[PDB]
Amino acid sequence: ATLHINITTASDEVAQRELQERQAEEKRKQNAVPEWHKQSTIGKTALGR
Amino acid sequence: PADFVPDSVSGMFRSHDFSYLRLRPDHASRPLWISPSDGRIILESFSPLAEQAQDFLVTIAEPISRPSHIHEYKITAYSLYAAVSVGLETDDIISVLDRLSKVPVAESIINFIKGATISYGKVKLVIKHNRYFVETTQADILQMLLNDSVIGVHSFEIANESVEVVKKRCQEIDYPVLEEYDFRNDHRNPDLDIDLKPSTQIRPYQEKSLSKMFGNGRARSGIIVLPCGAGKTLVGITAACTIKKSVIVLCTSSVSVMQWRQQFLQWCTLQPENCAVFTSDNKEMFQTESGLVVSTYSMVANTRNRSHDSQKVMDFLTGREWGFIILDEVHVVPAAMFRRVVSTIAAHAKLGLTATLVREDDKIGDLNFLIGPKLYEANWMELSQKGHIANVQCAEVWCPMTAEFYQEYLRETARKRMLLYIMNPTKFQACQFLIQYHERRGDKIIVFSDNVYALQEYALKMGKPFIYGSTPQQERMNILQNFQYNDQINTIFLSKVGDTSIDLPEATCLIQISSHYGSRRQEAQRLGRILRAKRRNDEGFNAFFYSLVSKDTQEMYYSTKRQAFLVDQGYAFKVITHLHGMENIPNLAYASPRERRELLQEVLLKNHPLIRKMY
Amino acid sequence: ARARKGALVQCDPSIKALILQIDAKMSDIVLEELDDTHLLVNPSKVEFVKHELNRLLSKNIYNPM
Ligand SMILES: Nc1ncnc2c1ncn2[C@@H]1O[C@H](COP(=O)(O)OP(=O)(O)O)[C@@H](O)[C@H]1O
Ligand code: BEF
Ligand SMILES: [Mg+2]
Repeated sequence: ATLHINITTASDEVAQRELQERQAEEKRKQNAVPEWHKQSTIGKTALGR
Repeated sequence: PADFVPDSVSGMFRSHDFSYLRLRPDHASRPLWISPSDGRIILESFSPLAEQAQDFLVTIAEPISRPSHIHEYKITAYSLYAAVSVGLETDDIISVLDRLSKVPVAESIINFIKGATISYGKVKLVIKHNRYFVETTQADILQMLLNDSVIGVHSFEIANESVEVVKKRCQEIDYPVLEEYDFRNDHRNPDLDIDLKPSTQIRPYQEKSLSKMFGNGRARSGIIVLPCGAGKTLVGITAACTIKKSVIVLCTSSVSVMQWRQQFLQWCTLQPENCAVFTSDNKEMFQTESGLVVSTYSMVANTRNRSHDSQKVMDFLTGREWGFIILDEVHVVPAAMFRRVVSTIAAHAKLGLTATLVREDDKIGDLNFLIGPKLYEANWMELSQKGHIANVQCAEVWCPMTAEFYQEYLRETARKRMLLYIMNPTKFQACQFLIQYHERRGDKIIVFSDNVYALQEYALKMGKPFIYGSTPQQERMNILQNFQYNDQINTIFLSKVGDTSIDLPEATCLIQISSHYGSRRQEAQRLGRILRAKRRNDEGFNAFFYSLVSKDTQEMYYSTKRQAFLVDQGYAFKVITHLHGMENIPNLAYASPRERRELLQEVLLKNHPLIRKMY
Repeated sequence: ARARKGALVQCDPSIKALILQIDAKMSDIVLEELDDTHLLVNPSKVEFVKHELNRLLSKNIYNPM
């Protein structure tokens, strides 16, 4: 097997934090309900081609 | 009701006003309201003693509707018949009812309870060496049963096929029968040593269901109702493991049997050697003294013709006296002939497992004398909020059928009318937009369609895999595995075959285009495919269930009638008159009139050994 | 320059198709077809077509008793 290490500096630490924040937003979006489920669509024109 | 002045608005009510009685001073604490006429019970979920009555009410009263705040139960003969079995007498019911009731119990209510609550617990049916004996612990019963016109410590033999007759007769006569098995003192039947492995984790509701059955200490035959995907299989597994005797399992499918066996071994410590599978592929039976047989009812209810390999198996099943029978999906045992396995197969205890205890006919009540009453039931919304099951954003899309198709809908006969509005172009375009939108969201989509022709047309048009009756077991299994772990294949096209009893831990989204008229169970069974999703605990996750129904058609009559059961459980359908962003989609099927006209006609048109060399 | 008293019925294709069958069974119902969303009907039959249509639509609506 191969072992890879990575030393994290101060700039890398803050850089890594933003990557998780973007991932968290994507993770939340993956679970967030669709737009049409968010609001009651009655007044809007009926669905069609 | 004495010297009570009716209100000015009392005329609007018809013999239902219950204001004649007075309220007790301790109303602030008592959570229960009781209807003296209809038997309905309204329970407060936000007041003291609510939890103590939530479980008790289910045992004595069938839950009608259990929304967030105010639960609605109802007392009936069947509901009382289930409660009277588990160590409950009339005095206990009345004493607890009065103690938890803001109002005194009316005489009329008492009279109804007295009649049916004293019947249980006087006649016992036992089985010995495949011979059925109607055993009674008192000699007085002989003067009653033997003198019955229908019929024909003292114990007498009775025909095995006649059990269904006497048991129904027992209901009409004062005393019904109870099927209790004293497996502790039963040494003649061989025992099997199987226990749950340490990795197993019994959920709180599973333990509660078992407690209601073993409360007195003697195993009781009955029915267990749990939400789809809640683990009804494990309920049967626990019963077999705790009894520790010969058991037989019936599963109404072939894919289910394969997955039932795989899960069976995973959760318990039973060795594979002692487990035998009885399906169309293999028919060998275990030669061990004690073992488990997992089959399907169709493989045991057949009478006229059977295979030579199956003929020995049928004798193998009939000859031996089994100890326990598990009727998976027990909503089909009261059907025409699957009940024969219950009679032909000898077992001292019978259990029923079904999420929906309802069917169009009145045969649902036959389960009471077939395997026993209902033991435990579990709420759906309660498990959803506890993380046990996923949340569903149920929706109903009203697609107005195009004018050209609608014209044929009016003139066409009823039989051909179904296919006409199921293949309307609007549904095709809506499905395409939803599929692309949901696929972009990384969601696994399942499209149900009872009509095989529509399934093939949709699948070939969209270039996606489809499964239905003609699909072989090998091919479908490969498709199911691919759809679960393969990222390329994110959606499939299932049919009525996969409506139930197929495990899809990865499925999250569900869509349906066709339906089997007004059945309220198929809607719940189909929804169950996405209720056992693996990622059902991540924050903000909500499953989706879309129902495409043509507006201004008979589908609304069936749609509003085929989703009534789920509404009772707690699911709420959301009407979607508009699907935003549909126009901006690049291409939609049958977007031009030319394609619509072509489809219209296509669907409309649907309705001497030496002479052997000569040939 | 010609005026013709009547009722201008505005509706959708689904209702339009239903009215045609009512007109087919009873000729006097529809006087003239203006457009896919506009029909001219006899004033006398307005009170009957609206009431008669209710029974026909009652079948498509599931009323639990
Ligand atoms: N106690 C449990 N622990 C883990 N998974 C469980 C448990 N109980 C049930 N499951 C899972 O629930 C899913 C559905 O089980 P199944 O018995 O087919 O449900 P039902 O028959 O009620 O539809 C399966 O994935 C099964 O492994
Ligand atoms: F209720 Be399950 F899907 F068998
Ligand atoms: Mg099941």
